[PDB]
Amino acid sequence: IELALTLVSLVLVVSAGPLVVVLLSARGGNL
Amino acid sequence: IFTVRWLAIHGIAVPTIFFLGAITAMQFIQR
Amino acid sequence: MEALVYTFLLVGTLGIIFFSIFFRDPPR
Amino acid sequence: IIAMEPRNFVGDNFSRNTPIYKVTQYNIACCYSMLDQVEEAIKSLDAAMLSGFDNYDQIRRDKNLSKARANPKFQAVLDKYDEPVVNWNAVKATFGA
Amino acid sequence: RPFSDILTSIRYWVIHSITVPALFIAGWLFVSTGLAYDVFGTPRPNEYFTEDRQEAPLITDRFNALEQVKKLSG
Amino acid sequence: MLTLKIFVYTVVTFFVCLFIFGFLSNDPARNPGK
Amino acid sequence: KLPEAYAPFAPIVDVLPVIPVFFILLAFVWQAAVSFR
Amino acid sequence: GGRDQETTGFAWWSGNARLINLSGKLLGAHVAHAGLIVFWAGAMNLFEVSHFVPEKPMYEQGLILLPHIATLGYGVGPGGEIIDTFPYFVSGVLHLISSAVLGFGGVYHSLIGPETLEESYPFFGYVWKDKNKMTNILGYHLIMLGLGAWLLVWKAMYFGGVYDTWAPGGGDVRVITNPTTNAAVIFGYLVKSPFGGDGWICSVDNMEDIIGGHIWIGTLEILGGIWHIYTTPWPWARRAFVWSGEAYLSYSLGAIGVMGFIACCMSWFNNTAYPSEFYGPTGPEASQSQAFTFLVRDQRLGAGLGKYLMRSPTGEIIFGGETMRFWDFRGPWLEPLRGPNGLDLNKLKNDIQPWQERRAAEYMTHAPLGSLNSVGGVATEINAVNFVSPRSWLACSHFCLGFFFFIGHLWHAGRARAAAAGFEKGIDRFDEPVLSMRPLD
Amino acid sequence: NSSLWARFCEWITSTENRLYIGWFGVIMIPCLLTATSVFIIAFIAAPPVDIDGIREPVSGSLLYGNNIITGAVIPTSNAIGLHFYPIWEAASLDEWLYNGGPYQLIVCHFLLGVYCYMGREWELSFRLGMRPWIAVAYSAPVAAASAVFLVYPIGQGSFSDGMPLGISGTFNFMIVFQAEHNILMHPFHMLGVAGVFGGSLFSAMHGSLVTSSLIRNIVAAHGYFGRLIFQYASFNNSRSLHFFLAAWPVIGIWFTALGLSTMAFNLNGFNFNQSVVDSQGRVLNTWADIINRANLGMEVMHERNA
Amino acid sequence: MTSILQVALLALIFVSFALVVGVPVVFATPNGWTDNKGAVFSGLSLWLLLVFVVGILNSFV
Amino acid sequence: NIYGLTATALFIIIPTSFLLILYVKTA
Amino acid sequence: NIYGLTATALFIIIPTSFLLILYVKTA
Ligand code: CLA
Ligand code: CLA
Ligand code: CLA
Ligand code: CLA
Ligand code: CLA
Ligand SMILES: CC1=C(/C=C/C(C)=C/C=C/C(C)=C/C=C/C=C(C)/C=C/C=C(C)/C=C/C2=C(C)CCCC2(C)C)C(C)(C)CCC1
Ligand SMILES: CC1=C(/C=C/C(C)=C/C=C/C(C)=C/C=C/C=C(C)/C=C/C=C(C)/C=C/C2=C(C)CCCC2(C)C)C(C)(C)CCC1
Ligand SMILES: CC1=C(/C=C/C(C)=C/C=C/C(C)=C/C=C/C=C(C)/C=C/C=C(C)/C=C/C2=C(C)CCCC2(C)C)C(C)(C)CCC1
Ligand SMILES: CCCCCCCCCCCCO[C@H]1O[C@H](CO)[C@@H](O[C@H]2O[C@H](CO)[C@@H](O)[C@H](O)[C@H]2O)[C@H](O)[C@H]1O
Ligand SMILES: [Fe+2]
Repeated sequence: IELALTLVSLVLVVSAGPLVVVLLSARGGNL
Repeated sequence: IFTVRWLAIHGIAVPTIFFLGAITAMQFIQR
Repeated sequence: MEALVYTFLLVGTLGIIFFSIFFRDPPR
Repeated sequence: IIAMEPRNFVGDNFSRNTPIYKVTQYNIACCYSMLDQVEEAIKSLDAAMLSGFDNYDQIRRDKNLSKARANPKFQAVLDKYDEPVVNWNAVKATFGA
Repeated sequence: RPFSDILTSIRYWVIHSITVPALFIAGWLFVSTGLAYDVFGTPRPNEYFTEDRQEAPLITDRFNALEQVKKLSG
Repeated sequence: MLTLKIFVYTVVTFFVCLFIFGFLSNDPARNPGK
Repeated sequence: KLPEAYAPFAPIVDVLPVIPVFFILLAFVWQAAVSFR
Repeated sequence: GGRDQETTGFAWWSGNARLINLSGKLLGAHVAHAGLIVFWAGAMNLFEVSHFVPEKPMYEQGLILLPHIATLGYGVGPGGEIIDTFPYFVSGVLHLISSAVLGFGGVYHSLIGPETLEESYPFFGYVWKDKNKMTNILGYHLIMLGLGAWLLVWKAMYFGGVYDTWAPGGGDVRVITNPTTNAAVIFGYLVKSPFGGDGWICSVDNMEDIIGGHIWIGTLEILGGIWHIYTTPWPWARRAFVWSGEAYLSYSLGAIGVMGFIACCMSWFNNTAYPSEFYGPTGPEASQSQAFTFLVRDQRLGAGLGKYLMRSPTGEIIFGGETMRFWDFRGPWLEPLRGPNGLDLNKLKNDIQPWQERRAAEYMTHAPLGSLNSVGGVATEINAVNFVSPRSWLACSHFCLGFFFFIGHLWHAGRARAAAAGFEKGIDRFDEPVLSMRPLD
Repeated sequence: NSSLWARFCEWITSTENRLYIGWFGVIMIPCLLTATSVFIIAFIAAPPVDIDGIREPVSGSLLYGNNIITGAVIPTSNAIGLHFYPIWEAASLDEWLYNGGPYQLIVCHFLLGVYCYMGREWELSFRLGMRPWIAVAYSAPVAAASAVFLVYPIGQGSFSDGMPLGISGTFNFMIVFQAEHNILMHPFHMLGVAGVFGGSLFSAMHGSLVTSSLIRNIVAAHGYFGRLIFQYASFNNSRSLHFFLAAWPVIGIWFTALGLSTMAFNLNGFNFNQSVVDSQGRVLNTWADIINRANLGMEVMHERNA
Repeated sequence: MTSILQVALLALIFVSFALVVGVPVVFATPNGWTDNKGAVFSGLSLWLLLVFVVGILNSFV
Repeated sequence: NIYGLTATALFIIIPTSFLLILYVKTA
Repeated sequence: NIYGLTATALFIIIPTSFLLILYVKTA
């Protein structure tokens, strides 16, 4: 089950990585 | 629709994806 | 006597290098 | 003689300026001072400092340039090109506190 | 035909999205079902050393090599 | 071979001192055109 | 090893030391979003 | 919110070069990078604690950070035995949270803040061509480093002790009381030769010397910082240096690369500041353990000397065979058996202690040999065992980093000098300095 | 300005000299002269050296009955190791030669000379107005030489492991290195050989394209390259092309030098032995295993236990 | 108080993730922090105090 | 007879090459 | 080894002399 937790944590991190960039691009943020 | 560029790209790609699927499944084979 | 032949060849090559350095042909 | 200075001269010892440049422009600054043109004398000696007239004793001591020395901007440029090595005022103020 | 138009075409997207997984699963089954071993002849990990032969195979024949490999194989 | 040691030391020190003072003599780089 | 009080959170720890190498990649995708101007 | 290529003249791949003039962005970048360093420290500490078992020695599972804390002497018993693991966890979590704080600060300064600090904060503002402010910053940070060194001295001398590996009957935590503060011995290391048998500063053997050197360097750093705060560079100093940001980076790169090489050598050779009980034996140590254990076994079973012993070129009695190249090795488990004239026979004939024997066995088995494939033993090893000494990892990594940073010094120094001269952009195509020279014949 | 120091400085820094001297030249020149003189004299005539330090001298001098491909300056004897061994520490000149000091002398002087050569390259680049970093490109062979001659002996703890200053000695060093460590099966050596092959390829291709274009054009060569293979937009301008040419081999050689230095501390290449195992535990040989057999052969053959 | 430690720690990760996501969003967007200082200030304050709570809870056990 | 061979070879190489160098320089 | 000596001597003399004659003619 620990492998599942590691996979979910990796997915969360790799989704949060570009989440900020995508949200800023969607809005009128300075990039 | 049937240009030589299309023929080249498809001839390269189709075996490529077939082999990638074969290899990724092949890696999970129990030794 | 092969040693003397080897040294002769090496010294001759060094001489070719020296002449190529210091006695260059000016362009055209 | 300043007019005929070559453009993009790189000296043998990385000088970037002909040796006569600094001395001759120090002389021209001295003669400007002798002409009662202090306002341009300060600029001439500033450009001399830029050229690398590293010597500092005569400019402070030389009486011939003393007439232009009275102007405060002369001491200002001397300070920003010859900074006091030890901040006596700062250390004294810190000691007081 | 510039690449942008073909990339943005919906027909391209749908046909490739339906075909690519088909080929991927085709390869997956082709290896997992064991058909690859039979067609290409690679032995599975549990018949490298047949009971009659406990050493590595060796051919020793140029013309009459077919039944020789039959004997070595299996 | 004390003599050879001292000879090598003096020649090396001479070379090193000349090297250091030669760099010390060079005046700083600057941009006249700026 | 890790104290029992934080034993169930072993997996997240296993992922933490790999985090820094992602930052550079983040920068790159940012430059991709900005279109490499 | 970066600039354009046209506006600054630097492409995306040279992006950070646009921050030379800007101060707020540069400051935020530096703070964020410090946060990244501390984040890695904390995360690695937590992971290493998570994958650590106190029973086995740390060098058997690839531990590189916990040995440092052990050297400081936290949760370490006599002989290197592990007592408690809580100190490592607390250290890691403290590092990680401090990293979080630093990252927040760096992000705030880099994203939303004064891009230039000179206009609004004259105390913190600066200009590269300026000299007094550079000296002020240098003095502040010199004082900071001196405070760090004195903190280490305070920890070693008070509030616990450091793990001395030269204590009798194996290593243990000890409290220093009389560090060697004599200047002669302190600077003898700095003047010592770097070749075999001398080793420059890598030949320090006693923790006394370490503490004394740290005292001296901390005091010197504090004094130098105070000096530089109140002082301006000498006329010759302003004449021999290039005063620009890139030049400062160049000098820093050169210094840090030299220190990287020095640290690589120290990690490979030194064993006082790096106890063998934590990092593992060095190559010479493993070879000498091989020879010593074989001699002990031969003496036990059969029961100078032709069995595994010979005479060094100087004359001292040394271990025989290919191990003779390591005749300068010194270690806690071998020092008692060595007389003034090298190894004296009576010592090994009579003076033998069991802990030395088992230490020698455990060291000879775990030699610093391995493969990049994480398989211990010689490259031609038929079987598979997982082992690579942490000393090899440290040495290789830090050598590579030092070499690369030296190359960085070369590049940046060249670029800074060219820019200062004013022809970094290229030749003027009108007044080529070569054209003003006579033809070469 | 007639002072001895002034005129001597002017002569040293002058570009009027046939070969630019520069201040880096001050240390560069004498060091290389000493190195080459000692090397030539040792190669021509010198007694055998006890490389392994068990009283089994190895002839390596030309005059002592060996050929050019076999003559070499034997490295320092194994007995000394890392100790500093000039003339004035040896008991006698004959003992100095028997142990193998001239190799140490040559290597030290040569390393100093190459570093000073890098320095003078930078210095003349600054003088002429050209851009400074040609020394950076030169750092590849210098790094490799330092790794071969200095870093590897330091890692192994003895100066006898340095590359012998000969041809057959170089082959012996390479073979022994393959035996001890899998230099062939290491990613950094792979990068180095890739760099060398790519450098040869790019040199040949660039020469062909440029010499064919020079007719009486660069657009024609660009189109030729873009039509020969499918990358039409490849190296549009000369600046990027020539920078890529500079960058590829330099990075390759940097990486191979770093790999050699990494192995100096016993961090060998990949070890794929018994990687493939059939059912119920047998060993199936792979090409890696034949490579391992060859490595075992060389390793067990070079180590003279007696 | 092992369960209390656990729940406080879970809350720590949740709030840390929320802050890490929000911080760049609020600062990067133009005029997104000068008008929203209070929210981020409260977030960081509660983060710090609950970190202290986790610490004191651990010190208890 | 090694001495004779080396002496003869030196006498044929050094002087004739010496003349050739000067003549090459002249033209 | 006489064959080696004569072969080496010929290879040094004939081609280098050949080149020298041409160069002398050119200048
Ligand atoms: C070297 C790094 C550095 C530098 C040069 C600055 C400089 C500045 N900051 Mg920044 N800042 C930093 C780090 C830094 N800060 C960090 C890490 C954080 C996160 C906590 C912040 C958060 C921050 C905010 C939120 C604000 C500033 C502001 C300012 C400006 C006013 C002075 C100030 O902060 O009052 C400091 C006032 C104090 C009362 C603090 C003094 C007491 C502290 C706690 C002493 C700590 C020192 C000690 C040695 C720490 C060692 C830690 C250890 C790990 C080594 C000034 C330009 C203000 C500004 O004008 O914006 C641009 C502002 O609003 N800073
Ligand atoms: C770690 C190294 C590092 C650091 C500290 C910086 C820092 C900076 N760079 Mg540089 N840069 C880097 C690496 C780095 N860069 C690399 C590797 C490249 C090559 C791809 C570049 C290429 C580059 C260019 C081309 C430019 C910069 C610019 C800048 C500045 C503005 C950044 C910007 O526009 O953000 C935009 C904002 C975002 C992308 C959103 C913010 C995302 C956040 C910070 C990350 C999310 C995770 C994080 C944990 C959140 C914090 C949580 C915490 C509070 C708890 C800034 C000072 C620009 C500049 O100012 O030049 C004048 C510029 O033009 N950089
Ligand atoms: C008042 C002037 C002053 C002071 C005191 C400092 C102090 C500092 N600056 Mg500098 N800085 C200044 C002005 C100043 N700066 C100015 C004017 C600028 C230009 C705007 C900068 C620009 C600047 C940059 C760009 C950077 C710094 C950094 C740092 C920090 C170094 C952290 C580090 O890696 O140390 C390493 C060494 C140690 C940590 C050893 C010291 C050990 C401790 C702290 C000493 C003992 C005190 C401790 C609290 C006691 C308790 C111990 C324990 C119980 C916790 C340090 C706190 C760096 C940093 O990372 O800051 C966050 C950094 O990157 N500063
Ligand atoms: C890493 C921190 C650091 C940095 C970057 C500097 C940088 C500087 N210092 Mg400071 N200083 C520091 C730490 C530091 N110092 C400390 C800790 C102290 C206390 C001991 C001092 C005490 C100090 C004084 C008292 C003075 C300086 C001065 C200087 C400047 C002159 C050039 C120089 O350093 O000498 C470059 C190196 C030399 C000139 C060579 C001598 C140094 C040793 C003996 C070299 C020996 C080994 C070496 C391999 C041989 C080199 C050969 C040599 C002939 C060049 C320079 C800006 C001077 C200045 O003008 O500033 C006001 C000055 O008067 N510093
Ligand atoms: C802390 C040290 C430091 C700092 C602050 C800088 C800062 C700077 N450098 Mg310098 N540099 C350094 C170290 C440093 N460098 C070192 C050590 C080297 C030797 C390689 C160089 C070589 C170098 C060159 C050759 C150039 C710069 C340039 C620059 C500027 C632009 C940054 C850039 O390239 O965009 C960011 C670029 C990237 C993020 C691209 C990354 C590509 C690398 C290969 C990624 C490798 C990552 C990999 C995982 C690491 C494995 C390590 C392993 C071998 C152990 C900037 C002023 C450029 C410039 O124009 O200066 C004004 C420039 O041309 N630097
Ligand atoms: C403390 C902690 C934490 C933290 C976090 C963090 C710190 C994060 C970060 C994150 C990050 C930092 C991320 C990143 C990511 C990244 C990515 C995901 C990337 C990708 C990339 C790509 C995809 C690329 C591509 C490309 C390139 C390379 C360039 C060129 C082109 C192309 C496009 C191809 C959490 C909250 C979890 C929880 C608690 C604990
Ligand atoms: C600007 C920018 C950049 C960079 C940046 C950086 C570098 C940053 C950093 C940052 C950082 C550096 C941050 C940090 C943070 C942190 C945090 C947020 C933390 C948290 C924590 C937690 C949550 C914890 C938890 C825990 C503990 C305590 C331990 C273990 C257990 C547990 C897990 C429970 C770039 C260039 C990319 C691009 C542009 C943008
Ligand atoms: C902790 C320790 C110790 C001690 C330590 C010490 C005492 C240190 C010191 C240190 C030092 C005291 C250092 C110094 C350094 C220095 C340097 C590194 C310098 C450099 C310089 C340069 C590079 C220069 C250059 C130049 C040129 C060439 C050009 C012209 C000008 C001039 C001259 C500037 C002991 C052993 C007890 C223990 C262990 C370790
Ligand atoms: C970027 C900034 C990051 C700053 C991070 C700071 C890291 C420093 C933390 C180091 C760990 C200190 O925490 C630790 O200190 C105490 C001693 O002082 C330890 O106390 C214990 O230390 C030793 C354990 O073998 C014993 O000698 C002591 O008798 C025992 O009391 C505690 O187990 C722990 O609280
Ligand atoms: Fe070209």
